[PDB]
Amino acid sequence: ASGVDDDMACHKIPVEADFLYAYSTAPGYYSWRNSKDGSWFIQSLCAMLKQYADKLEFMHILTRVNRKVATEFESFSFDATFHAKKQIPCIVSMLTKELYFYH
Amino acid sequence: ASGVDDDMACHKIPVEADFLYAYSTAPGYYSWRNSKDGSWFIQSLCAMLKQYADKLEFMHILTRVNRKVATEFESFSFDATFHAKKQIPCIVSMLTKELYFYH
Amino acid sequence: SGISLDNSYKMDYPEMGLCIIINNKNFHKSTGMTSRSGTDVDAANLRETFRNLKYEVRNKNDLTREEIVELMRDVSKEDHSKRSSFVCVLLSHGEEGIIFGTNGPVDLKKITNFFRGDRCRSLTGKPKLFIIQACRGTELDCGIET
Amino acid sequence: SGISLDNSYKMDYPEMGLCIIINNKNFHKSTGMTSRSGTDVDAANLRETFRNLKYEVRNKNDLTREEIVELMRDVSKEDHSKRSSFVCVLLSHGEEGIIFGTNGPVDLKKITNFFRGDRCRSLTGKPKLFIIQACRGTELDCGIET
Repeated sequence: ASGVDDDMACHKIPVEADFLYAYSTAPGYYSWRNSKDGSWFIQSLCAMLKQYADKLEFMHILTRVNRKVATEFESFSFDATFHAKKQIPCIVSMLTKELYFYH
Repeated sequence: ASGVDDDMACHKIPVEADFLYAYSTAPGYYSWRNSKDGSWFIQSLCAMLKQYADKLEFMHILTRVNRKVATEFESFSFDATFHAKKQIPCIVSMLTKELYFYH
Repeated sequence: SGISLDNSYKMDYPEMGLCIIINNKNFHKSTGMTSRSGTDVDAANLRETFRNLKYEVRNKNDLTREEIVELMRDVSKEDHSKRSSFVCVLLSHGEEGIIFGTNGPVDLKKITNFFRGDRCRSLTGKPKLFIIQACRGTELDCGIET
Repeated sequence: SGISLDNSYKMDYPEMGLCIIINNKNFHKSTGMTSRSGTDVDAANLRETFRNLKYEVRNKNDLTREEIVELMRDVSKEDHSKRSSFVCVLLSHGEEGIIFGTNGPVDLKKITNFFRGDRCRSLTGKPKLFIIQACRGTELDCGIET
C-alpha cells in the first residue's frame, strides 16, 4: 500500500509528543487537600512511587494512584455543599513509550 | 494516623471513576483523516489492538498507538497551511485498575 | 484461598460487553459541514477488531444530535450485569469537548454522564471506554525533525 | 546485536533529570486567594520521593505569575543532553488549564510550550512530566456507594 501521509523521508515527531500530565482531579472538578496531611493526590502519588517505582511502569503506578484516591478519600466539611465528596485523578498521556524509573 | 477524610465506614467511589477517553489528538488540535484509508488514529488503534490485545495491558497498547501515529503520519495538503503537519493521540485515564482484554 | 491483589479489572464475565460505534459521514446541508470521506473504512475496521475481542458491536450511521443522545440513554439503561465493560467509539467532526451530530453538536459530557457510576449501576466498577476520532480545536502541529 | 524493540524510554542517561517543584502556599491579599495549608507537607514529600528516584530536585515557594514563567523559561533553556527526563510539579490553586501564581493566573500551555519538542531540543524524544495539584473547575463528585 501507499499514500500521501505516511513514510516520510525526513522523520519528524509531533512537538506535543512525549508529554505526560498527571492531574489530581477530573476535568471540571475541584481538587481536595487536607489542611494537615496535604493533598489527597500528592499523598497518594508519593506513596505509590515509594512502593512501586522500582517495580512498575509509570502508567501502572499512576493507575494505582487513581485507585487509592478514588477509594480511600472522602471530604469532610461543616458546609454540607462540600461534605462527603469524592475525587478521581486524571492521567493524560501523550507519551510514545513505556516509562520505568529504573533500568 | 487518623483524619477527617479517610477510611469511611461506607465505601464509595467517584461517579467519574473507571472512565477512559482515548482521544485521537492533543487538546486544542485538529485531528487528521486520510480520505481513502481512514483516520490515522483509528487505523493505528485497530492495528495495535489486532497485534497486542492478547499480549499487553490496554494503556501499553494505547502507548504503542501514540507512537505509531506520532512517527508514521504527516499530512499532505495543497494548502500550505495544512501541509506537513503532525499528530499525537491523547490517552485520558480515570481508570482504577489495569485492563486486559484477555483472561 | 491464596493472596488476592485485584490489580486488574474482572474481564471474565459472560460477555465482554457492548461496543457502540457512531459513524457520522454525511451531515445536513443546513450545518454547512463537509462529508467525512474514509470514515466507513474506520467503522468497518473497528467492527472487525472489536468482534475478534468478543464485543457485541452495534453500528449506527449518520445520527442527529437527538439520536445520539437517545442511543446513549437507551444503551445506558440496559442491564450490563453480565458484561465486563462498555465501549463507545465516536467518529465525526468535533471541537474541544464536543462531537457533532448530523444536525448539530452534542456535549461529550452529556453522553458520558449516562454512564456515571451512580447513573448506570450495572457498569459501576467496570471500565467504560470512549474512543474519539474528532478535532479538539484548530491548532496544527508543525512537528520537529529527529 | 540481537533484536532491539525500543518500547521503553532510555532512562540510563548520566542524570535522571530535573524535578522542579513550584509550591504556592501564600497568595497576595490583592488576589483574595486563601493560603493553602498542608502544601508544605506535599512539597517535602515530593522532594524526598523524587530524591530517592535520583532526580535533581529544585524547590521554589510562593512564585508570582512572572516568576513562574521566568523559572520555566530558564529551566527549558538549560542543556538537558545528559538528562533522561524532565519533571515539573505544580502545587497551587487553579482552574481548567490554569495554575495560579501568587499574583494571578498562568496558562498551563505557556508553561509547557517552553518544553515543546522543537523549543527544547535537549529534551526532544524524552519524557516531560507535569504533575498538577490544583482545581480544574467547580464540580463536586457525590460518589456512589459500592
